[PDB]
Amino acid sequence: GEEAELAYLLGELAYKLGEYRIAIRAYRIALKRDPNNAEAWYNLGNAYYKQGDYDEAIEYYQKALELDPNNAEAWYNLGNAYYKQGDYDEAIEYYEKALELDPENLEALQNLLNAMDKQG
Amino acid sequence: GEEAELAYLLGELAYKLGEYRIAIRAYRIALKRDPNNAEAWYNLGNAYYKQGDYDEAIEYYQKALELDPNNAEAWYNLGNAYYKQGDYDEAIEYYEKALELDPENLEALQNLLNAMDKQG
Amino acid sequence: GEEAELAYLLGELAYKLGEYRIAIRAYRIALKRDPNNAEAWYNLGNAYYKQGDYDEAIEYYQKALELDPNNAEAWYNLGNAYYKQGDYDEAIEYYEKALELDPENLEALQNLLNAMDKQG
Amino acid sequence: IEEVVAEMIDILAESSKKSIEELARAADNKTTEKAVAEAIEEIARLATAAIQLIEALAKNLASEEFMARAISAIAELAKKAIEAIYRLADNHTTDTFMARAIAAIANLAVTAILAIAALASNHTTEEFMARAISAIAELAKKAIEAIYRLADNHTTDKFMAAAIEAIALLATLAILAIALLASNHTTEKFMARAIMAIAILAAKAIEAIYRLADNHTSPTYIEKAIEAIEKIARKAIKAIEMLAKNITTEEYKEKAKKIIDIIRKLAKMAIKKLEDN
Amino acid sequence: IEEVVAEMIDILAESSKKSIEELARAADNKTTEKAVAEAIEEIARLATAAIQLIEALAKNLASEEFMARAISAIAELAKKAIEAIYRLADNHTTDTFMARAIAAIANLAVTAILAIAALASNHTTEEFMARAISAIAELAKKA
Repeated sequence: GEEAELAYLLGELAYKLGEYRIAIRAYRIALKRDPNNAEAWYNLGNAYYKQGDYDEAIEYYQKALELDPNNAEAWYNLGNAYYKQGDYDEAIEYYEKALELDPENLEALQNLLNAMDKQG
Repeated sequence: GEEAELAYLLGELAYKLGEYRIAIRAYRIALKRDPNNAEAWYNLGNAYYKQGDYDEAIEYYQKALELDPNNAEAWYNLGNAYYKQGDYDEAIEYYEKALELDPENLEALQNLLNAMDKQG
Repeated sequence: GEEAELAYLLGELAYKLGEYRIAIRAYRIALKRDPNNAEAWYNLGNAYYKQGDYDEAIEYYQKALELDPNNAEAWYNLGNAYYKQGDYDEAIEYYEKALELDPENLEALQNLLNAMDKQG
Repeated sequence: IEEVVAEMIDILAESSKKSIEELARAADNKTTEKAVAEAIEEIARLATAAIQLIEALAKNLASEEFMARAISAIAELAKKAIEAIYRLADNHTTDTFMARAIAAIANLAVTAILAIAALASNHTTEEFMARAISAIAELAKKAIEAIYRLADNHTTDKFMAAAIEAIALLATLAILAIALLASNHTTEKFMARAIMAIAILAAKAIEAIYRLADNHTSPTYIEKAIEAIEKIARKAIKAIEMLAKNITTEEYKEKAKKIIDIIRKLAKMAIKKLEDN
Repeated sequence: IEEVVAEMIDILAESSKKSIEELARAADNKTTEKAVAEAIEEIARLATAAIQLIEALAKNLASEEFMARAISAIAELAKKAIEAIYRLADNHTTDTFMARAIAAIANLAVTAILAIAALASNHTTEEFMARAISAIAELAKKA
């Protein structure tokens, strides 16, 4: 619906411009109106990630991934959120998945090894 | 309603980015849909203040304050708009009120004294 | 309607900020809801022009002009899109029209002569 | 006769004003730090001398309308000398001879103010007194802001030190000069105006001092600025109280009290912010 | 009122005294003959000006106790200016700018003495006169 499209666009614009708080509010609307927009779930998770809101970022990344399991960036960011919270076992699994989807993600690989070291 | 939330958000974003004209148009919508949002009345008044539209800024600041009498910043800006129009008696009263709410507002205090001098 | 006003405003803001893709999406909405907004037809055409999408820019400029034949800037940009596509005969006609409306448009005049040379 | 004396004053004032402008141009036309220093010292020296010569003749102007002209001449010379020095010093920056610029402005401001007060001390019309007060405040305000700005365009060092002390000294003297002239006022309307003139000047002096210590977040100056602020506020208030005591009408007595409380609060906030830095 | 005038005098005197001390320090902190010459000339110039400003206001001090304070302020400024010049000149020696030091001291002593006498000429108490005399003699002896 037009409402969802406007919500999406406002969220995306605010997101790009760094006003993540605004983007969050707009994406909640976009998703309330249309729960299947994986992009909003993803950008919502990123908007929270950017604020240090890692638990929220995890929840939203998981939703985005259920809708789209091939989103390597979301897997990567999911792993990063787990990493930031000290859950290295989870970060490790998600870095590996991001890498299976995108073997060129050097940072995920480097972070995988670092997570492995921190987990021990 | 979602319409009000989008209107609010667009107004706020445009406002932050300096496109006050846009913000005004968006806030008029936000308030038409939801007249009780003191924040929109306030930001609307500021958006007009920023354009030199002092009579409008006064009207909207007054509405914001009726909804929220503790908005020291709005009292301050109300006083500034009166000051700019040469109505020092009013500016004086509003600077004093802003100061009662926020005694740390040096600029309001300085402006109070200046207004007192201009009023004579 | 409020939906059209929000669509318009979002389009305009994104447009000003250079996110033309966003602006296009928003303007399509604004026009779907209100087909008579010449400004959206015009800004839509510009948003496409800016992306090298000259055929789209031509279509939308034509619509804007049917609604408002006095939009010298649109005539100018229409001529530019034709020029970019190598259709100098059309660019020539539109530069002349933009100039009749605005004789001070030096660039249109210069481009008129250049188009004349390219057409031969 | 008064015309003769006044004419000599106008003549001297025009000459000096022009010489000041010529020196300022030479300093900008020239390419050395010394050109600036020389114009600053000569502008200040000439302006000082011109003012003194004017006072020397102005004292014979028994009729107030001529005295008013003499005051204006002094104030105008002082303003031009200050602005000329400011411009050269501000254009120059590079922390070279900037202390001289600050001192020169302050010294001229003091000279001019006291000269005005001296002439002003000999007349009786209330409006005239108010004009003299206004002229003093005008000069003090301009000098303060010129000094403030110069310190910001040099950045910390010792220029802000000079500015803090210069401002406090100037404001204090200006306030007292006002209080002195003001003590001869006959009505509350005028006494209240003098009080306000003091209060405004005090507030500005405080803000300038505050800003210099605040925008450099520098503990050395936070301490000095605080002391200067307290000093200004105390003296400003005492001057106000002296004048306030001669007010017999409640509307004005209350206004004066509000003004005093305002000064104190402003000073306290400026201090608190500097302490927190 | 006399307090107002006297206060302006105390203010000016303190400022000058401090500036004199700063110039003297700069001349000793610095390593050149010119630093000494500049402080000597500036100390003398500032001291002279301060004294003149004080006289200008001091003349309005109808009450003697304030006049006495003004005289003291002049004398103190003169003494500090002289001592500052002396120290710099004495530390410097080497026959460079020493004539300036001598002249500066003498000129300040003259200025201060005459200024004191000028203010003193306007009062009547005998003790005050004696104090003014003492101040003059003090300055002359030190110089």
